[PDB]
Amino acid sequence: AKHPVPKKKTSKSKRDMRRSHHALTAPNLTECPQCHGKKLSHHICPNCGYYDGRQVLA
Amino acid sequence: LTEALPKTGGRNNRGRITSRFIGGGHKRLYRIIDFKRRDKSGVNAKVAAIEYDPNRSARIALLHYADGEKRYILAPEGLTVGATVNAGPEAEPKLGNALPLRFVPVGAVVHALELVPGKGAQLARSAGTSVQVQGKESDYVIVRLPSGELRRVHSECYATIGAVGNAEHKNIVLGKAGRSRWLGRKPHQRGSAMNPVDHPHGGGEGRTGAGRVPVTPWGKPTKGLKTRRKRKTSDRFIVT
RNA sequence: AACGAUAAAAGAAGUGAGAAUCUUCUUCGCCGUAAGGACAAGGGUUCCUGGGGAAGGGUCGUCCGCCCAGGGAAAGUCGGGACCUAAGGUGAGGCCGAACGGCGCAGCCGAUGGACAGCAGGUCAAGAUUCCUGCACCGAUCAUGUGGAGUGAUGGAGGGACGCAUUACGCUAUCCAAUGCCAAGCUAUGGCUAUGCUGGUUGGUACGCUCAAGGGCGAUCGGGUCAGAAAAUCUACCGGUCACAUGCCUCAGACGUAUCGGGAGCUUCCUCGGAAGCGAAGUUGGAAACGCGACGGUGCCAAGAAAAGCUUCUAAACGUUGAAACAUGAUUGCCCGUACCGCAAACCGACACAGGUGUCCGAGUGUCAAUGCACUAAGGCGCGCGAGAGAACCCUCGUUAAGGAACUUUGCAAUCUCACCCCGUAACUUCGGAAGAAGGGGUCCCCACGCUUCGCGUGGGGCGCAGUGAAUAGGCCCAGGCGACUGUUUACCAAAAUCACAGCACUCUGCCAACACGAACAGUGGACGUAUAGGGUGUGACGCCUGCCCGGUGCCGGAAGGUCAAGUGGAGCGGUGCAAGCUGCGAAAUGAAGCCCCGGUGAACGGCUAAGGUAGCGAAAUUCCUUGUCGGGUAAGUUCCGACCUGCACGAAAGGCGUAACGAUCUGGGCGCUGUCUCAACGAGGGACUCGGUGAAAUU
RNA sequence: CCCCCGUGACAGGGGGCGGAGGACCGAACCGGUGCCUGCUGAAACAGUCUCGGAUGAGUUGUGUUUAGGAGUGAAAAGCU
RNA sequence: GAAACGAUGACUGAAUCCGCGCGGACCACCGCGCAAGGCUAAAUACUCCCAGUGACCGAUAGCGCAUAGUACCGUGAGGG
RNA sequence: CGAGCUGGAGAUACGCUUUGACUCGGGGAUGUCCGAAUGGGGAAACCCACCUCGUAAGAGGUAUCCGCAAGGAUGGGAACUCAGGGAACUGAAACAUCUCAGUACCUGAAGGAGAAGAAAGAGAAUUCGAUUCCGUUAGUAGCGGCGAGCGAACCCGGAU
Ligand SMILES: CC[C@H]1OC(=O)[C@H](C)[C@@H](OC(=O)N2C=CC[C@@H]2c2ccc(NC(C)=O)cc2)[C@H](C)[C@@H](O[C@@H]2O[C@H](C)C[C@H](N(C)C)[C@H]2O)[C@](C)(OC)C[C@@H](C)C(=O)[C@H](C)[C@H]2NC(=O)O[C@@]21C
Ligand SMILES: [Mg+2]
Ligand SMILES: [Mg+2]
Ligand SMILES: [Mg+2]
Ligand SMILES: [Mg+2]
Ligand SMILES: [Mg+2]
Ligand SMILES: [Mg+2]
Ligand SMILES: [Mg+2]
Ligand SMILES: [Mg+2]
Ligand SMILES: [Mg+2]
Ligand SMILES: [Mg+2]
Ligand SMILES: [Mg+2]
Repeated sequence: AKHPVPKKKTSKSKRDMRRSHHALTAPNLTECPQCHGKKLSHHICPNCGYYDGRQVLA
Repeated sequence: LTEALPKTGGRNNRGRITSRFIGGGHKRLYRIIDFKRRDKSGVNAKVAAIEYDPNRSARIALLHYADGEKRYILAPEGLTVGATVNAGPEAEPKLGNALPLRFVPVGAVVHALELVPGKGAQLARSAGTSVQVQGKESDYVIVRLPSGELRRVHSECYATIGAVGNAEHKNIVLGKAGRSRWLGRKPHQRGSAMNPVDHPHGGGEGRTGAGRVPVTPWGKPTKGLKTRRKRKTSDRFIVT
C-alpha cells in the first residue's frame, strides 16, 4: 500500500509541542525620517519613496 | 473477361460458425454454368473461348449456340476454340456433346453426369475427373464414378463426352501459408493444441493423444457415417 | 507529499481596491509532416459583444472553455432526404413451432459505394460554393418563334461495371533562380552607394484561322428464328462489302485578345486605432505530383459489388389540324445539416489528465533520395504556482589517469560501430544465398582542364586536432540446442522451444453428402460446390528414412452357433357365480439391432504376457549415481564443445536423424570498446533544503 | 523476351533487358524486445531510450452479424 | 403398490332402458347415478384509487422521497 | 356561491368583477405531434406520398384480422383469477427416489372480480341433493429411500 505509515495518532500535547518553533517574528519597523510612515531597515520608505533623497514615484 | 453474378462470401448459417475454418480470399464473381443443357437440343454451338473461372478448379468454355444465346460450359480436356458442339439424343459421341447414357457407348469416358433427368450435372465436375460407362441394364446404366464406386444411373440422364479439363492440380504446390489464405482461413487447428474444455483431444502436460475423436463426440479413422436409405438399391459395390 | 513533462524568460507601459500571473509594446526561447491549417465523429452555445468576479482554475486573478444578459448560425447548385442498390435488416402470400415466437421469394429498409447543376472575389464583433457583387449552370411550368410530324413502358438490349504491380509521353497545382519588371526608402559600424538591401511579380470568364502531348472510335446492306416472355427498326450470332499508316471525333494544358477580379504598397480622417479611397509590375530560365490528360501501356493470378440515372428498342396507348427536339423570354426553386471545439483544456479516458482518436493539406535551406535529420517561413506556442539556494541522497545527463569484464546469475547497463562512394570478402549451401561477411581506403576549401547534369573525374594548391567537421547513424566473428522459413499468442508479470504454416498421411463422405446450427418432416451453412471436392484426426519446409508386436481396447469385416426386448402365442394355475360367463396370473416356441465368439487392422488407442528396439542418436530441453571418464579451450572450466556407452528412464509421422537460410529464441567462446568493475572523482540539469501562495494520504 | 559461347551422359554460362518477392533498409502506421523510470502514477498498464513488422497470413474507417455451458479463439481456458 | 376412478399422446374402437357408469384388484348380490352439448347471479380473492380510524412513525424514524424516481452512477437491463 | 379575483410564485405592469367574476358541481366544444399507432417510411415525437371535397387557406380518407353488413378485435392495467410451460439453492445433517413446489419466473387470456356449477356425484344412512367460501372433523384415515417428511374426505356447524 503506502509503505511507512504512522502507528498511533499523535496526542494534542505532542502535536502542539513540535509547534513551539512556528511563531512568526514581527518586523523591526523603524520610523521614517521624512514622512514618518514606518519602513524596513535598508529598504526605501514605502510612503514618501525616500532613501536620503526621494528615489521612487509617490 | 465476361458477364455473370456476384458470389458474396459467408462461412456461418442463419446464426453461428457451422462449417469450421473458411474466411479469407479474393473477391470472385459467380459465373452461371450450363449443367442441364437440354433446352438447347438440336442447336449447334462454337467454342468462342476457354476461361479462368474461380469457384471451380475446372476450366470453363464460352459457348455460342447459333441462335444468339451465349452460355458457359465446363471445358473438357481436349476441347479447343472453334470446335463445334451440339446437345440431344440426335448428337454424336464426340468431345463436348451432351447426350443421354442410352446413346452413350460402353467404356466411353464421360463427365457432367446427372442423377435425375433435368436437374443438371452432379457427378465428375472437378478437373481431371471422369465417369466411364460400364454397360447398360434395364432403363438404367451401370457406371464407374471418380471414387471407384459403381452406380445405377438411369439411361435417360445426360452426360458430356471426355474427361474434365484443368489438366491436373499437381504442379500447383501452394508453397507458403497465404496461398491457402488467397482462398480459405487458417484451417486445421489441432485439437491436441486445445484445452479439455475446447475439444476431446485437448489437455494433458505436453504433446499427446488417447482414443481418436473429432471436434464433437464421434471417432474419425474408419466409421461408416452413411445412413440406411433408399439410394442403396440404385448402387453396386461401395469400398473406395 | 505535491501543484501534472527541464519548450524559458526579461523589462517597460497600462489597468485596477488589489497585479509574477489580465492588456499593450519590444526582445528572448520552443514546434514547424507540427506543438501550423481543413474536415469527419463526438460535444452542445463552449462562438462574438458587454458585464461579473462566490465557487470552478492545482497559486493569483482585474482574466477564462467559468457566472449573467444580449446577439450570431442565411444554400436550386456543398453533404443528406424528396433517386439507387451492398452486407445486413424486414417481409402480403408461403414454410415450421407448447406459448412468446423461428424462418422466408418478390418487394421494401439500409451508405461505408453509384448518381447528379457554381465558379471568382467582397465582407458582421461573431456565417459564407449559403449573404452582397460579377458573370454562369440545372430541372420543371408556361408564353413566342422555327420544326412540320410522332412520342417511344412496369418489358428487351447496350451502358453504368470496378483487381493487384509496374510504367512511356504531355501537363498543371506548386517551388526555385536572376544585373527581367515594378514599388519603397535608406543606408553610416571598416567597406558597399548599387550590378546593394527589402517586398510584390496574375485568378475567374468570354471570344479567338495560334502552339498542343495524350486520349476515344469501325460504317452499311443482309440471313436464320431455333436467342433476348411476346414484339423491335434495338441487341446477340453467321455471311457479303471499304476496315495497313492514315482517317475521323474530343482538347489536359499553354499562348493571344478583352474584361471582371485581385494585387506590393501608397493616401485621407480617426473618439488610439480601425474605417474609407487609390492601386505598380505581370519577364526569362529551371524543377515538379499521389492531382489532370485518361477507361493510356505492359505484366501478373489469388481472377477483381449491385441497382438506379443514362443510351437504344418495340407492347399498350393517345396521334397525325395543333409532335418530339431546338432557340429566346418569363416564372419557379421544398426539408434537414451549416456557430464553435475537433491529435484536443470543448471528443473517450471521475480531473483545464504526458494515454487514445478516421481522412486531407503540410512551405524553404542543406543533406543520393525522403513526409528522415538539423535550422527555419507562414502560423502557433513558452505547457495556470512563484522565488532563492547550490548539502546528504535520488533521477536524466557530460567527461574521465592507469587498467579493461578483473563486475556479475549473465558484458545487465552503457560505450565502441554508424551515411554515401571505391577496393575487398571465408566455411558452408537448397546454388538464391550466407554478405553490409570479415577487412581497407576515400570524404572539407580553392584553382585549372576534361566531361551526361543538382554534379562528377583527373591534376596542382590550401587550412585545422579533426572535413557524413553539428543532427539523423550496423559493433563484428566462432561453435552449439530448439524451431525449417514470413507470420501467431497469454488486453494488464510468459513472444517462446507455444499456436499456425507449405508439405505428408490415415480416414469419412455418390450428393436432400458426410458434418454442423436449430422449437422444427422449418430453414441454413458445407456448396450456387460434386471425390483431382468437402469433413475430421495427426504429423509439420527439404533430404535420407519410418522397424518389431493384432494378446487387451477401439474400428472394419464373418455368422454356424449361444445369449437377447416389446409383440405374436396361449398350454396350464387360480378367484367368484346355481350357471352361461366375467375375471386375476400365466409357460414352451417364435421374435431385431447389440454382446459373447471368428478373422483383419499401427502415419488405429497402445506395447518393446502379443512381442521384447530395425536404422539412426545417446551423460541428451531426456542421465538418478554425476562435477561420469578422457580430450579440447582457460593461469585455473559443476557450465560449454568433442569422443566414449553403463540409455535410473532415447528411437522412428505422441515421427527418428540431419540440414543451407531465417530468430527482439536459448547456451558457450573470441576480437573490439567501455565507469560493469579496481575505485571512484569532477561537472551539469530536475527534485530534495529555504521563503511566500494553495495543501492531500494510507495509518491511528 | 532478344542476342553471344559450348557439346565429351551432362547442364548451362555471358551480355542486354525486364521489373518479380508472406525480399532487404527505413518513416508515417501497426507492434511491445531489454533496461531504467513511474509504483497514494502525468497514466487502474504509461514514459524516455532500445527493439519487431513495414506490398502483406498487411493496416484502418463507417455499416452490420454471432453471447452465457453460449459466442469467438493462427489455442493463453485468451477475449466476450 | 393388491391401485380402482378421473385425465390422454399412440394404437384400437361398445352397448340403447329385460340398456349404460360407479361403489379402491376382481366376481356375485345389494345400493347410488343418466357421460360423450351449452349458459348462469350470490357468498370468496385483491388494493392503483377514496374515506375513516390507530397503547403506528415523527426527520439516521416513516415510503426510496416532508416529495425524487430527481441529482448522481451505468453502453444497457438496472441502481439511486 | 355571494365579493372577490388576476395558478405554486411569494414579482411589477395590465386588468376583470352584484348586467354576478373567482372557486366548487355537472355536461359540451377545442384537443398539434409521437405512442396499439393504423397511408408508406422511420434511428418515438420525424421524413415522404396518393385519393376525395375545397376559394387558397384548410377539412376528411388511405393498417391488418372476423364477418353480407351492422358491429366487434389489436394496446394498457398495482395486486387478485384461470390456463400453456415450469426451476434451483434448500431439507433428507453426504445423495439419486423423495423434498423445496407446481413455489419463483416466463407466456396466454380476462374481469371488477374470476374460477367453479346443476350428480354417469358424495358414501353405506336403501341418508344427501349444483358450486364456491369459513369453522370442524384432523395431524385423523392414508402416503412415504414406511426415511426426511407429506397429508385428505364424509358427517356435523356457518356465509350464501
Ligand atoms: C506495486 C503495488 C502493489 O504491491 C505489489 O504488487 C507488491 C509487488 C507485492 O509484493 C509482493 O508480492 N512481494 C513483496 C515481498 C515478497 C513478495 C514477492 C514474492 C515473490 C516475488 N517473486 C519474484 C521472484 O519476483 C516477488 C515479490 C505486494 C506488496 C503483495 O503483498 C505481498 O503479498 C505476498 C502474498 C505476501 C507478502 N508478505 C505479507 C509476506 C506481501 O508483501 C500484494 C499481494 O500485492 C501484490 C499485497 C496486496 C495488499 C495488494 O494487492 C496491494 C494492494 C498491491 N496492489 C496494488 O496495485 O498496489 C500494491 C500495493
Ligand atoms: Mg433476405
Ligand atoms: Mg524552483
Ligand atoms: Mg544564507
Ligand atoms: Mg549434433
Ligand atoms: Mg520459429
Ligand atoms: Mg519472427
Ligand atoms: Mg511553503
Ligand atoms: Mg529500426
Ligand atoms: Mg532488423
Ligand atoms: Mg431533529
Ligand atoms: Mg416516486
